[PDB]
Parts: sequence; structure tokens; C-alpha cells
Amino acid sequence: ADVTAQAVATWSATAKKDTTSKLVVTPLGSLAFQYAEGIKGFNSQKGLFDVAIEGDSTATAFKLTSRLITNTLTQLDTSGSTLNVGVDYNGTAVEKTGDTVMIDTANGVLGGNLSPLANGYNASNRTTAQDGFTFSIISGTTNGTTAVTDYSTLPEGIWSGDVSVQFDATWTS
Amino acid sequence: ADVTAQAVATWSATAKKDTTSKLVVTPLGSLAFQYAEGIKGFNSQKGLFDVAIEGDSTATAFKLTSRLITNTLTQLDTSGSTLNVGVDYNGTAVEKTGDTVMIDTANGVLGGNLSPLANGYNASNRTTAQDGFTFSIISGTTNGTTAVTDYSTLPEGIWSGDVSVQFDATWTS
Repeated sequence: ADVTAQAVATWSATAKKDTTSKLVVTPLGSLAFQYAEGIKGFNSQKGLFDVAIEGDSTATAFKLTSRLITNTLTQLDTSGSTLNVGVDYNGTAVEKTGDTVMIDTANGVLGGNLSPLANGYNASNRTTAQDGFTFSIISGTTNGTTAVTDYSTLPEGIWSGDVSVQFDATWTS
Repeated sequence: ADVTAQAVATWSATAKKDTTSKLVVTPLGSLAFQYAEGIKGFNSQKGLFDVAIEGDSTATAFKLTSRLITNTLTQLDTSGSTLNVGVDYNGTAVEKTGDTVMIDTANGVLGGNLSPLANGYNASNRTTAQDGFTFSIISGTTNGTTAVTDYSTLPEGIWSGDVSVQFDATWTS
């Protein structure tokens, strides 16, 4: 039978619209979105991750996929306003409804920066690699229900929440 | 009248005890605590942050404090097991019940690695500096209510939660 493993990677995220910037404090690695009056929208953020796997010495193929679990940021006050964070892996969406292929040795995918996993999955020891996702704001609500993509219509304030991505590894023999 | 500003810095945190590590994925900058049988407890980790302030040309003193807001990690399963994360700044606890002084120019506390802020607070530019807190596991429960003394008594699994710290800046003249 296949060997399978799962891990969930969670980033904390904040977004700000029209708030004071007299004091800004940012944990390293955190996803920080800022509404820009300039372009009427939010910046994107690259968020990096480290992966480690244990080798399966008799495996003959390896697959690594990702799937979005949570992505909702909510304002800190009484507004109920939310933002949803889109996640991209090398130009391909990582969504809640499917598994985005990152490595698939059988079908001709190495995973780019994740290539060490594609080469080490059937070593007898552990293999490590580092890559990232691009995170962006893909929708929002004024109040938790009324959805928008015109972000100029959002109430001012701060949103926060966790963005969690599930990773699924499969070793085949 | 003095000028004040506030910001909340949030880290995503995960703790693990005796779980399978066939696949491990770790967002950069996230807090990660691993139980080790040898020490009967978890590692600590220094989590870094950047602080940016806007100058106030009329000010004659500056103060920056921190206060812990949330620090509870909860297991992902039905256990109800919790861990609480302690936060230290240069050997002084940052707690939920008071404000820990980081900079206080009126009293010659310049802020160590944050000292550029003490120098630039009344300048007419943005000043940025970096520092960190040491994060550690300071308490835990087996089930949400039973306090443990010996971490070896914890149920196996993964705890996750956000650790959030409020920063407060005051410019006086």
C-alpha cells in the first residue's frame, strides 16, 4: 500500500485599511496586507515554508499536494467585515476544493525549489527544502455577508486571522 | 497633549508531542515547540519583529511598552489539552496584566536593539528597528482544566494557537 502523511502550515495575517501608521509592528514571516489609496487595493505577500520528509527507501514515486483550509481575516471591531486570502504556488491557485500538485515524480513534476524532495523521497534518511506561496486578497465583505471585490468600499480598520494550508505527501511502491 | 498609538503583533504557534514526522511543514517565522523526552519539556524560540514609528517633531520623550493579549495553544483533537506561551523581553516577562517597558527615553531606557527608535522618535522621518521576544511553554493542561507540573504527562498530539502581543507608543511634550 501507499505511505501517506499530512501536515498543516499556518501563517498569521493582518490587513490594514486607512489606519494610522504612527506605530507599525510586524512579526518576521507574518503576512501583512496594506490597502493602497494609490491603486485602490491591497499588495501581495510571499510567505515562505520549510518542508522536511522522512525517506522511504523502497518507494518508486512521490507526490506532494496542497489544499487551502482556512483563509478568512476578520476586523477587530464590531463591523463583521472580512477578507479572504488567495494562495498561489508558482502561478497555480491553491484552493479549498482540490489538491494542487507541487511534486509528482511519476508524471514529470519536480517541484522547483522543492526539487530536493523529488530526489530524496526514497533515500533512507530525511530530506529538507524551502519554498513559498504568494498570498493575496481575493475577496472581502463590508460586514461578514455583503461580498465585494471593490476594496475601496470596505470599512476602515484592521483585519486579522490565520491562513492555513494542508500538505499531503504520498509515497508509492 | 501626548500622542499615542497601538499595534498588535501576532505569531501563529504550533507545539508537538510524540507525533509522526513523516512530513513536516513549517512557515518561516512561526513559533514551533517540540517536546523532547530528555528535558521533559519543550524548546524555546526567539521570535523577531520589526517596529516602525513616524517621527513627532514636537515630542520631548518617547515610550514603548508591550502587553500580552493571547497565548493559549489548544490541541487539534477532542482532548481539550492546552499549553500557554510565556513571552520574555531581554529577561523581563511580558504579561497580560501590565505593560512591560521597552523604551522610555524620559528615564534613559533606550531599548537595546530598538535604540534607533529612541534616537529617531522626534526626527521627521520613519524609523525602523528590529528586536525579538523569547517564547517558551510556561504552563499546560491535560484536558483544558487539569494543570500539569510535569510536561511528560501531556497527551500526545499537536497544539496550535495565536500568540498576540499589544505594543503601545507614547510621545510626550
